[PDB]
Parts: sequence; structure tokens; C-alpha cells
Amino acid sequence: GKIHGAVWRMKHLFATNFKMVGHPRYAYALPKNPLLQ
Amino acid sequence: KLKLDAYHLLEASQSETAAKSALSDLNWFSDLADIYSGQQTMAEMDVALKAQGEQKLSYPIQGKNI
Repeated sequence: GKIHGAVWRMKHLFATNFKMVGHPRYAYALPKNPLLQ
Repeated sequence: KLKLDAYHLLEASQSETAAKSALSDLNWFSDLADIYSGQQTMAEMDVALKAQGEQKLSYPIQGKNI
């Protein structure tokens, strides 16, 4: 039930952000934006 | 990949130093300037080959033409 609640909140709070492709603690591993300079 | 494209556009929208264009660095303005100057000069010096035929001249000289 704990896991169910966690995933049920993760859905609503992560699936429609456009800012969380993953977790922010691992954003170092992403590729770099060509538009920033 | 799709998500990353969306995220990049979004963070570019949020930032102020975002590039004014999605294109990569442009480096072919020098060649355009060089060929423009080249065509300009080539015309300027393909003119005076025609404009300096110099059939004959008429110089007024003391003792003869006067």
C-alpha cells in the first residue's frame, strides 16, 4: 500500500511536468542544450 | 529523445541567454564577403579592358598643332 501511494503521487507530480525527464540529482548525465550559450 | 527536445525548448524559454535561433554556429559569411569583393574587382577590371582600347589620341603640342 505504501508503494501504491508513492507511485500514485509520482504519477500526478512527475508525468506532466516537462521539467522532470528524470530526477534532478542525475541531471549531470544528460546531454547539453544546443540553445543555451 | 522527444522528452529531451521538449525540456530543452522549455528551459530555453525560461532562460534569458537563450540562443535567438536553433541553428548551429554559422561560418560561411566570410566566403560570401570574399566572393563579393572578388566579383566586384573582377568586373571593375574587366571593364577597363574594353574601356581602354585607345584607338588613337590627339595631344596639342607646341609648334605643330598650334
